[PDB]
Amino acid sequence: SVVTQPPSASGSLGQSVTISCTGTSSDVGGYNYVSWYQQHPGKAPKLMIFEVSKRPSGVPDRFSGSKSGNTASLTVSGLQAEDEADYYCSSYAGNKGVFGGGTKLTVL
Amino acid sequence: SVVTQPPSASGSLGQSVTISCTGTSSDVGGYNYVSWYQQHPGKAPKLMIFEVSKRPSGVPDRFSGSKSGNTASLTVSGLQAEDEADYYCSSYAGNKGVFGGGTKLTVL
Amino acid sequence: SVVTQPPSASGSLGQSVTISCTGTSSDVGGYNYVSWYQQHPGKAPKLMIFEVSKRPSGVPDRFSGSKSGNTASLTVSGLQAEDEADYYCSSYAGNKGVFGGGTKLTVL
Amino acid sequence: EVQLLETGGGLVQPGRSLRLSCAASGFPFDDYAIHWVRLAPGKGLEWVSSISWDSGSIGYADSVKGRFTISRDNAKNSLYLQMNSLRAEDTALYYCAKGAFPGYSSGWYYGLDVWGQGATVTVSS
Amino acid sequence: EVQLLETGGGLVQSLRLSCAASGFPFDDYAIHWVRLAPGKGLEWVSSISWDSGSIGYADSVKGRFTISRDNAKNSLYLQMNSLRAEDTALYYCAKGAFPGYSSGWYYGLDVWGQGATVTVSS
Amino acid sequence: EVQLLETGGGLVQPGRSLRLSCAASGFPFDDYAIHWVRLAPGKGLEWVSSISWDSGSIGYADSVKGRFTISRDNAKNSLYLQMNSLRAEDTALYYCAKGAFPGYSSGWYYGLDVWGQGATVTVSS
Amino acid sequence: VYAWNRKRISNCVADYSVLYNSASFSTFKCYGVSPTKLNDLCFTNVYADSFVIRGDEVRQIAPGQTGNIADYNYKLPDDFTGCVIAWNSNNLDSKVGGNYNYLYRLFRKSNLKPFERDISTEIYQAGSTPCNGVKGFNCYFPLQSYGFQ
Repeated sequence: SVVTQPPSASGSLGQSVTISCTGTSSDVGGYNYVSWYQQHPGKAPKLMIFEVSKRPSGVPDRFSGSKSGNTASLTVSGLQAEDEADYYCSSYAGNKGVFGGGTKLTVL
Repeated sequence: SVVTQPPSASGSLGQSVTISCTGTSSDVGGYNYVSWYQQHPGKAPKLMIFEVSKRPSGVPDRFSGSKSGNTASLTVSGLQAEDEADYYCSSYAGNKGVFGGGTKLTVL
Repeated sequence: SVVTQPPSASGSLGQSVTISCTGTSSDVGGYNYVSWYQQHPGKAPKLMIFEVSKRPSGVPDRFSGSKSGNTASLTVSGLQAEDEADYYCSSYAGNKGVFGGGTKLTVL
Repeated sequence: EVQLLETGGGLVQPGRSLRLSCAASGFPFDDYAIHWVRLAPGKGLEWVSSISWDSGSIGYADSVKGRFTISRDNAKNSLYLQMNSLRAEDTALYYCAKGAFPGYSSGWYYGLDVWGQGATVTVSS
Repeated sequence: EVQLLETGGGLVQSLRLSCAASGFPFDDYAIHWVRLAPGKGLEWVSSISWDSGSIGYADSVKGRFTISRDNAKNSLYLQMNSLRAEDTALYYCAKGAFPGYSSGWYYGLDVWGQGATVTVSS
Repeated sequence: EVQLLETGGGLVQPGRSLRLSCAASGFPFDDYAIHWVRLAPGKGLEWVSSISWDSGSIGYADSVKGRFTISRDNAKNSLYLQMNSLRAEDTALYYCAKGAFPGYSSGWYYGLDVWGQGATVTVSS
Repeated sequence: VYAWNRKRISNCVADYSVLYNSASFSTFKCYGVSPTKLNDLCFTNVYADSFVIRGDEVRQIAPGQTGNIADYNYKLPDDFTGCVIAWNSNNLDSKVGGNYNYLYRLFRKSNLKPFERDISTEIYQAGSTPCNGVKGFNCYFPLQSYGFQ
């Protein structure tokens, strides 16, 4: 299927930016298994959020996850220079997974 | 199966030569779908006759096809230098095709 | 299955050495179809004994076969320099065959 | 223009495998059935295999039946021939040829009008 | 350390990809393929359980790709036949946080390889 | 003279495939059953597979059952062994051997009198 | 064994009880019928197949068996319904110098069908060249002697 994601996001240094991730009732709104990934240029993706709002070890508290209906959101408070990257959301869909389109985050 | 063809044929410049192509009642004598192909050395075959006696566009009137029982014939009148080549006949055989042995044509 | 064979055997020049070949009641002890093979280094195996104790043409009388229960034996009397090689036993097992582990024979 | 180009030839020992490819262009590969024909040295043409536009109809010669495997990828406009357990008599010049009309047996009905340059296959020890 | 390395990339007008694994028990974990198309985002390709008992493909490559593995060689494979222009992407080898099949979707894909480039053009 | 020659050896990764061939001459290949026997480095001989004169009787070892596929072409006097999904323990020297008498189990009854030179097969990553 | 004798028994009362208690049998195995039930059964015909073999070959006389005797001399069907009795005959079929009268078939192109008797003595062609009734290399006499002592 398709998980809708805005192509670009922006926020100033120290500010906050929310990146939405919109699916359907069979993926994003059907389970609490939404993941978020960060990808710097030329490097492999990095797991930032799993199970909608859980953070792995090594992810700062600035990244936080939430979900509401068919829309999952990733909020990055206290934006920093190293946060500029691409962000994809993932969701379970019944023995299959699906990624979002991706959002380029520019720290202005 | 096997479609019998004489190994070599010959004819003088401006004369005529007939190349026979003998099959059985399940191929040459079972359908009106006999084809003839010309192959110059080092080059891909060229379709000269289809449906026993039909000529594609680009084939001179000097080449003509006929069939009689299990034997199909290719006649080349007004033989020319460029006609020296190998000639194979083809026939339908029921969801399968079969070629003749081939005949080398020498223009004497 | 597995046919037990001692890894190494030894005997002095002119002496005798017996190489045992132990199976079960479904192979070595179930039929009288035990074979013995000699393999010199870098060369294909050579049939030395068939049917427990029969010698093909070209095998000297120094090699002799015997069987007792689940244990077949190959005795090489008057040991010679050319007898140094690897020896494998074979046995029928019901539409299938099985070889022994093999024994390196050193002529001391 | 219409064009077919065979790739994947070479020498390979008796019993080994080899895969041939045929790249197509200049015509709608989506709809036409394509065929393999080989030319053995000293012998003549010999039909190898055939496959319809959707792979719903597949045929092999008795000499390669259960030996070769024909297939195609309409998105890549490519035809394939997987040759396993090759024999000395498989040494030939393999041609990729399309029919005059997109039907399976239509290449036998109206002839094979377009041929590739061929790829050489040698099977010797 | 945990490590995955993809090999077998290049330009092609079939193609087989390999993923060498080390640093973790490859015998028990399910592994997945994810590609990154130029201009687009990530897209899941295929998945295979520890014993190959569970196998899944995306609809865009279903009946087209063939995933497999060799636990003795700690290697994952992806046989791509009949490649299309839209198959041009950067293919990643990724393991899940827990050895279950869908567990990589449950808890995320924590380890990724460097990827192998695949170009499909005439 | 009687003669058997195996071809198709080489190195291949664990999980891949490889096909072996055995060319026969000097005796009536039409009537005899032929067998495959391998020699693993450090281990001894190990029977692989067997096939009767008309392929009516076929047997495999439990270690390669459902893994190898034996076949023959009596017209080409050739025996084949299709090895798929190869493992490290498949690394061995594969022999082509005929029996003393043309029967299937006769090679076990009276021994395997003729052996080929063998073809090396390595299965490592 | 290659020329195993057969006797057809019909229109008579069979005495199985006395038959099985007359001599001492070293092997007595029945398939598809018990020895004691034959006293109550009637049959269209009975066949008594008699021959001599090696002791180690006695195991080959049974359903689903394979070997030289089973394949080329005397074959029983897998669904054989009947009895096999065997007893040592060393005091009868053995000579000081060796009893070579008893023979068995060694070479044969194909296995025998059940209850099939082959008495052919044609030279066996083990190679491509024809033998033309001359035994030599790749041309072997099909029969071999036991030579009991």
